[PDB]
Amino acid sequence: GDIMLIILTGLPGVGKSTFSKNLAKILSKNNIDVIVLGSDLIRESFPVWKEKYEEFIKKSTYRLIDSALKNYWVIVDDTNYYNSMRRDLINIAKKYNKNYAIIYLKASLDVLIRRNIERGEKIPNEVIKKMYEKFDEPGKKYKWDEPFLIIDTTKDIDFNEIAKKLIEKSKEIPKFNISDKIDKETRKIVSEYIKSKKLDKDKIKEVVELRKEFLKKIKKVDADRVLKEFKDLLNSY
Amino acid sequence: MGDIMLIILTGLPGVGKSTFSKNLAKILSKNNIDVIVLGSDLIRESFPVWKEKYEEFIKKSTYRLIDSALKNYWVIVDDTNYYNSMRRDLINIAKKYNKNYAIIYLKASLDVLIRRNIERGEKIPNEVIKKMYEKFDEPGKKYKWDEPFLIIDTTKDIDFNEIAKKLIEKSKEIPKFNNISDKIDKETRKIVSEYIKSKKLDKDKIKEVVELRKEFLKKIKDADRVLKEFKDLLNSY
Repeated sequence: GDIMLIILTGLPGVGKSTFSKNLAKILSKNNIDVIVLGSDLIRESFPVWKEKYEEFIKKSTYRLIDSALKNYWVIVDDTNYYNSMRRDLINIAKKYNKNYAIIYLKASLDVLIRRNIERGEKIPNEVIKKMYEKFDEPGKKYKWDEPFLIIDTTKDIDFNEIAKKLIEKSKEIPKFNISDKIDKETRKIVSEYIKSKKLDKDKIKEVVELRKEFLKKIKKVDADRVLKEFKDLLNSY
Repeated sequence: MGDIMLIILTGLPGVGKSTFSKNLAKILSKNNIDVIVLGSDLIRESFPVWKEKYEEFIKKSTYRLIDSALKNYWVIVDDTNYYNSMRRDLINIAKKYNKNYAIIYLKASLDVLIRRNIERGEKIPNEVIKKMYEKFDEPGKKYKWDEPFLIIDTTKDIDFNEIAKKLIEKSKEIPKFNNISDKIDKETRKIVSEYIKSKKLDKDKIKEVVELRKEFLKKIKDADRVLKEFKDLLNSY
């Protein structure tokens, strides 16, 4: 065949966008029509963040991918923290019978951190640390979730060999959560609050731990009201 | 508490549409309006290279984004919108969901456009900006539906409280409502611009190519056939 979906996954700061641009270039250098899409395209088109935009950001991103994927290779440049997000993207490929490859980028928690620091700490370092401790690496649960490539971003990377490999893969016949949303959105709300209320490092820790305690209770439901309650808690606190 | 409005920008490259979009988005979201800025560049620049063949995909996708967004948010459309056919299409999306719209024409003198272009690296040859300035028809020239809500001289200061105020008044009121020639006029310019650049053409060579273009549009008055032949023409020339 000749159209393929490339799904990136890995923590913020790990180098997913830089990778996407290098990959896209080498692919295009080989006459491959490819587009890089990720949720930030849509999310950052708003002047502000608000929890309620997320639904339309999610859906718009999938709409773009779905639609792009009939004509072009697509590199998805998102965190894709949860295996259910990776499932969603895979089902897009399934729908049109396109091949896919999950490419897992990784780095030491120390590298991610300084990257964040270099980025202006728009995401709080403590959130990233929290994110890292809690990241289940892809395919530790589902066959279909297994990375085609694991790539160490603090080691040299061979985009030719990657291209060459993806292109062979493309010509093969493809073979084929509410709690995720509360986890994802409460993290985001926390981040927003922290930078908006320009919290100090002691309030930062307290708030991250507030979330922790609060999630413990919620496991032991309706996503939407759970998130509203969470904002109230943050306020009350 | 209020209603939804389509905001259509128009005006030559370098006029400031993009910086205006953010200031406007910023001030409307301070009045608690939900607003998103959408431009064709969001999709176009998601490709690693430009190809004329992507343009139908870029256009459609931008329309689908705008269309979906107008069901929940104000939209500011950040594009050139050089052709009144284009502003019509945008308007039909507002017509589709019965929303108000407001066309906002940003203007400036040639010399300023040229400086802004030079100031951004001349990613578009000055000669194309110049030709675009001579040939631009400013809106409302022919239809009532096409007249600017605001004309904005980006060379003087902008009172954004004043603009938001009238747009909010406008949103509350009750609403009242050849493509192939433009597509050919459009793509041959984009092509002409890609050639100068990629082949580092010199000054007089650039002048030649421009006159070449208008001589070609003379004669030809099927879009993809004509675009391929224009392409053959450039190369042989």
